[PDB]
Amino acid sequence: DIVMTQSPSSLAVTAGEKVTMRCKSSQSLLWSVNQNNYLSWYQQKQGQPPKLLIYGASIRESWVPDRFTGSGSGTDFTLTISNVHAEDLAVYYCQHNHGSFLPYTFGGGTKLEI
Amino acid sequence: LNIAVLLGHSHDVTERELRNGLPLDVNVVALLMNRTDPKSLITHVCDLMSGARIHGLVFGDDTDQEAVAQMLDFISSQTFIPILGIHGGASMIMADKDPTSTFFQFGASIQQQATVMLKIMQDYDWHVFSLVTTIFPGYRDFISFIKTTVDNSFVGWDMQNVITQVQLKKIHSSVILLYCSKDEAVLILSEARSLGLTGYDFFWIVPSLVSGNTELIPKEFPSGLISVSYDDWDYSLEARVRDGLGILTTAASSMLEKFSYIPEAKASCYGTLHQFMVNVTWDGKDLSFTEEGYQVHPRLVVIVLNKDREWEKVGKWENQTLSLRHAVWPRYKSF
Amino acid sequence: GQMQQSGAELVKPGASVKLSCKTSGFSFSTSYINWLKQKPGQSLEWIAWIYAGTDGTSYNQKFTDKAQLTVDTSSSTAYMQFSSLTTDDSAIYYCAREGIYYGNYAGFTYWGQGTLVT
Amino acid sequence: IVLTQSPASLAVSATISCRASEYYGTTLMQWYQQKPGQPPKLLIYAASNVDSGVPARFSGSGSGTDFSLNIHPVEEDDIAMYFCQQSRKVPSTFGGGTKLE
Amino acid sequence: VQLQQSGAELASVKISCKATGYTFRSYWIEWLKQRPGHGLEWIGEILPGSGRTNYNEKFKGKATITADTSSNTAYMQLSSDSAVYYCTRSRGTMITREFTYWGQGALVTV
Amino acid sequence: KIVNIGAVLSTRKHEQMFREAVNQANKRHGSWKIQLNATSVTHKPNAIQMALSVCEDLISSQVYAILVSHPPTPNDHFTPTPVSYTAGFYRIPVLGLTTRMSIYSDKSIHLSFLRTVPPYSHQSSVWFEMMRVYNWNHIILLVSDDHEGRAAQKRLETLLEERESKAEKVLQFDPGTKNVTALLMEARDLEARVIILSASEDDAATVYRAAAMLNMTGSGYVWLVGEREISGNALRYAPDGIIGLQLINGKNESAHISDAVGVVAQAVHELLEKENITDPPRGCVGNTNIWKTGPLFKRVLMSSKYADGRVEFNEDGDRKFANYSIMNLQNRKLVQVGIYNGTHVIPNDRKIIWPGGETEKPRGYQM
Ligand SMILES: *[C@@H]1O[C@H](CO)[C@@H](O[C@@H]2O[C@H](CO)[C@@H](O)[C@H](O)[C@H]2NC(C)=O)[C@H](O)[C@H]1NC(C)=O
Ligand SMILES: *[C@@H]1O[C@H](CO)[C@@H](O)[C@H](O)[C@H]1NC(C)=O
Ligand SMILES: *[C@@H]1O[C@H](CO)[C@@H](O)[C@H](O)[C@H]1NC(C)=O
Ligand SMILES: *[C@@H]1O[C@H](CO)[C@@H](O)[C@H](O)[C@H]1NC(C)=O
Ligand SMILES: *[C@@H]1O[C@H](CO)[C@@H](O)[C@H](O)[C@H]1NC(C)=O
Ligand SMILES: *[C@@H]1O[C@H](CO)[C@@H](O)[C@H](O)[C@H]1NC(C)=O
Ligand SMILES: *[C@@H]1O[C@H](CO)[C@@H](O)[C@H](O)[C@H]1NC(C)=O
Ligand SMILES: *[C@@H]1O[C@H](CO)[C@@H](O)[C@H](O)[C@H]1NC(C)=O
Ligand SMILES: *[C@@H]1O[C@H](CO)[C@@H](O)[C@H](O)[C@H]1NC(C)=O
Ligand SMILES: *[C@@H]1O[C@H](CO)[C@@H](O)[C@H](O)[C@H]1NC(C)=O
Repeated sequence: DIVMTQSPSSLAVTAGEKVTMRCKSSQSLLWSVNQNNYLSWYQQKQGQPPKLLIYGASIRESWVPDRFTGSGSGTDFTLTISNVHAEDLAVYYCQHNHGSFLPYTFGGGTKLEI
Repeated sequence: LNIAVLLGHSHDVTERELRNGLPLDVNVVALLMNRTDPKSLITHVCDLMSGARIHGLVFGDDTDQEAVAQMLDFISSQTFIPILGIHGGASMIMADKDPTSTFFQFGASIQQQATVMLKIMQDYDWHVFSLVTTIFPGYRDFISFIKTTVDNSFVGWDMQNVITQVQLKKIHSSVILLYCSKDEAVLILSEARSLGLTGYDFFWIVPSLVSGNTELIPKEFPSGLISVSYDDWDYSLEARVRDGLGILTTAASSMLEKFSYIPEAKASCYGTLHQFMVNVTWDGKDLSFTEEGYQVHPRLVVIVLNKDREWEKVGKWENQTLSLRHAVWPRYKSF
Repeated sequence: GQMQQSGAELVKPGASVKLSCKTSGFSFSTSYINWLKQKPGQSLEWIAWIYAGTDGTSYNQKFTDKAQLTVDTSSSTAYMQFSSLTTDDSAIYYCAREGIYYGNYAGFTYWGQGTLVT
Repeated sequence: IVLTQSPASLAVSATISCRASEYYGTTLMQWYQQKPGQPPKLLIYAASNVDSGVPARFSGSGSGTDFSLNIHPVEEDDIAMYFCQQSRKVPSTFGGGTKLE
Repeated sequence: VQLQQSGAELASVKISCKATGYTFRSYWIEWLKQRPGHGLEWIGEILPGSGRTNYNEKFKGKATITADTSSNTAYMQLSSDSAVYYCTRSRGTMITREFTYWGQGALVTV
Repeated sequence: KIVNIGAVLSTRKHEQMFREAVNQANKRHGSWKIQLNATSVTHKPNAIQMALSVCEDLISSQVYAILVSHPPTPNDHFTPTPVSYTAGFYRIPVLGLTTRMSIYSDKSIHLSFLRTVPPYSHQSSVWFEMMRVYNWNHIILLVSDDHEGRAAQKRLETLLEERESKAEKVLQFDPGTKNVTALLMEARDLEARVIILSASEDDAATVYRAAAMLNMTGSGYVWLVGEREISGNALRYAPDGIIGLQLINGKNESAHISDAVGVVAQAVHELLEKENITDPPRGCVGNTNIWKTGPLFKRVLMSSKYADGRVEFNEDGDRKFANYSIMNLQNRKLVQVGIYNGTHVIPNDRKIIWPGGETEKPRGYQM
């Protein structure tokens, strides 16, 4: 079981200014057999639709805007946003997809506000 | 034990004749049945089962149906009691039983039928033959056994071919092995009979499948046919009913000494001896069975269709070698 | 594609409930049926998954003998039963199916909603 | 199968009846003699065959669902209760009892 | 062939039935209730050789019958009824299914 | 002026859909005075009853065909065996719907049984086709030594006879075995490097665990398994890199019932056109005869040909021209890598991963 926490846990900052989110895992999740890491961000604000925001820490989803960006490798990961908008106010999670860790795990969560 | 001598048949077999520190000894239950429907079979079976837990079950059949054996096997599996087929379709041989089933049959099996056939062809040195078969079930296994037995003898067989105008044209052998059904036998044979493969030296050989019910020879069966079928002439029911108790009285006694416990049924239709009969012999007569339940010394016979248009025995199989009554083949003209 | 779940239901202590998760809009027979949890004030908890084609089942260590699973291809309706339910079991339940992207499992993509319990 | 016999009490100085509510030519009925404070003793089996080691004064007959028992000559021995038992179906059942005096 | 049983009783109880006249692994053993005021009843049978057991629907779930192949004893347990009890054995010729050998009798009361 | 079509089913929804399909089938098939009246019953344990009640009801109704769907779920041992004898006594055609046991093809006992799904011997045929693809000549086959195992072995041997090749070894183990260590050691010691297994889920899990303990499933090996071997906890014990196969719409049952009803209706309509037609007997009791045109209608049914894909039967009385999916285990997650065409094995864009690493083809010899 890989239990990871995201620091910090909350922030009340002015909208339109870049923020940094990081989720640090125990073991390295890299897998050189397929040369792909098991990273995925999620979001849920209204209607409880937990949807995979960014997966693989390097490729965005089709409908995710350009400003969103994910990064990280091994155990350290970085979630960087160019500009903060009120539409992004939600609770996030980090979850792995490696088949080694039975069962899966979910991120600590960050109830951001302004 | 509590042996139920069941008789499902229309033939006149009386029950008074059947009447005429041991745990079970011998007990006889006599029932004569005419109908052979699933409902009648199941009702009679359950009525017998509820009646004081009868042990032995011996059945005889007068019809010539194939599902009687299937129903008997199903009942034997669901009640856990051995069943012996003695006459008719009950004594007919089925292909593949089930491991849980305890149905033990009579009569020779199809492979054992080929061996006695090839023992006759060698005895008359017809060392050249051909194989003709159809899509009727049982041809695939008959083909495989035919080739194997040829390669392992001192005769040196000279098998020609195995078999639609081209198929009949390339036939040039003297002895022909045939495998088809009666409704198709009169059809394939009639086609060849008009073509010129019947007469003085052209010998057809068919198993008990092609020539079944006696006294039902169609208008077109060339007199001089050779086939093998179970002996029902001199081995009457008395030699076929006392044999049912001979196996069970020995198996039960042999089971009791090895295991101080006698098997029994469920005594209810609603909700051992499986491998103890391989080695058994009563009064010299080897009544032992095989791994598939078939007999070991089947009483096969060889028949010929003389001019008077009737089947008559020509040779007898005993021990492991046939004893033909002619040893030099006479001449039969057909049509 | 969309999924439908059962309505709200409250159970007395010691009772058992069998929920369902309707499926439509994708290839059902070659998928996994995962089950989740969300108790307010606490993180989620993966429970089990079921392979549709061959009824391949897996259990979590905590819930090894606390539940059971079943499926039915004809109606495309999932089945799940809870055993020895109590007050501590009061939490929302979800049915989700993982998806394959670029020829590799990318996480959870099909989601349900609702199905409260107490 | 439910059995019923009369009379419940008999006064003699005799016969018994037991009516039922056969197995391929065989009748299934047995009569038991039970002195007070003693286990039952089988007396007649198959409704027609007596048991070895018993006095010949006892004889019985019956068929179908109506069977009867009679005794002659009368002696001190037949002073207990009696019943009839069926075995055509499981479980078996017995009679209602019949004294004598 | 002779039979012996336990003593009187006075919850749950157990009654023994020991065989000392034959091969105990061959014949069934049946239990009978003979509560005064009527003829008798029938409970169940047990075969020591294989252990197959059948019970009566009326007494189902209340009487448990067990046997020990070593000491040749029969145990019948009633759980959670004051009647005289008998354990018996058939002659063995079968079909008739009659009762010939009788025990002594154990008187239970509540 | 109506033809009775018996049926056996469990779900009320199943029977409602069956009745709806039968009713809808009488829309565009002429304006004559002939129709069809359905008759369906429920299941029953204690197969003596399951046979007697079905016989009585369907014979008294005098139905033309007796359909059989999947057996009851709680009793996996339940099978259409007690039905195929009762409906085979009178040569009344039976149409199995879901059962895939290969014992049914032996038509010396099960006289009048058909279906519309290919049994497991076609998986052996697909295995032979696969072995004809990647240039492999030696394969080790492990079978359950049961009837299905013998059937699969015979089919594979017949397939290999045409190719003139040979099987290096054919392992044989009893079902529900405990100690297969000797057999696994014998297989490992040989130079053949292709292993094929076919047994129950429990046996598959046991042999997977034994192979994992013996450390035989590393790099350079070849694995091929069927359908039942990757079901249940056998999947949980399965080793990486394995290759398995499964049907398409195995138990969807909707198109199954629709197609079976359509085929029965078309066969009946084509049969009633010609003369020499009889009716099922009142074989409840006392009817020792058989159906006059039993084999005739059986041949008529077996000679069916359809475009609505194609539904054509062979001499085996089964269904052919079926599709398949090719699955390769990866991260303990089954992934579809290609689809098996009617006869071709054209793959997809997915890249396969063999036991160990990389996609390089492992050989079959120990040179
Ligand atoms: C097979 O596929 C699925 C279930 O495996 C079902 O698809 C339905 O098809 C019917 C028409 O037959 C549609 O009306 C339904 O809307 C479909 N439902 C879904 C969820 O796809 C159905 O059981 C089968 N479909 C067929 C017969 O093609
Ligand atoms: C035999 O025929 C008689 C007279 O019809 C009748 O009992 C019944 O039809 C048949 N009985 C059996 C046992 O088949
Ligand atoms: C078969 O049984 C007889 C019975 O005594 C015995 O003598 C003989 O050795 C047995 N043979 C085999 C092969 O079991
Ligand atoms: C005939 O069979 C018996 C046993 O069945 C055997 O002892 C005898 O040797 C056989 N006859 C010949 C000539 O081998
Ligand atoms: C039609 O089938 C139904 C089955 O529900 C049956 O009750 C009815 O008797 C049948 N009628 C005819 C004329 O076959
Ligand atoms: C299987 O048999 C061999 C033979 O001795 C033994 O060494 C091995 O321990 C057995 N397997 C198990 C699991 O005990
Ligand atoms: C286990 O696998 C390793 C592979 O490196 C092998 O060297 C070793 O011999 C295996 N052990 C056994 C007991 O087979
Ligand atoms: C019906 O049978 C007769 C007699 O064999 C035959 O002449 C006729 O052609 C048959 N009819 C059909 C439609 O086959
Ligand atoms: C499935 O089979 C049908 C015919 O049975 C065929 O038309 C169709 O192309 C197949 N689909 C595949 C191979 O994906
Ligand atoms: C798929 O199979 C069909 C017939 O089975 C054939 O006509 C077709 O060409 C095959 N597909 C390819 C791509 O060859």
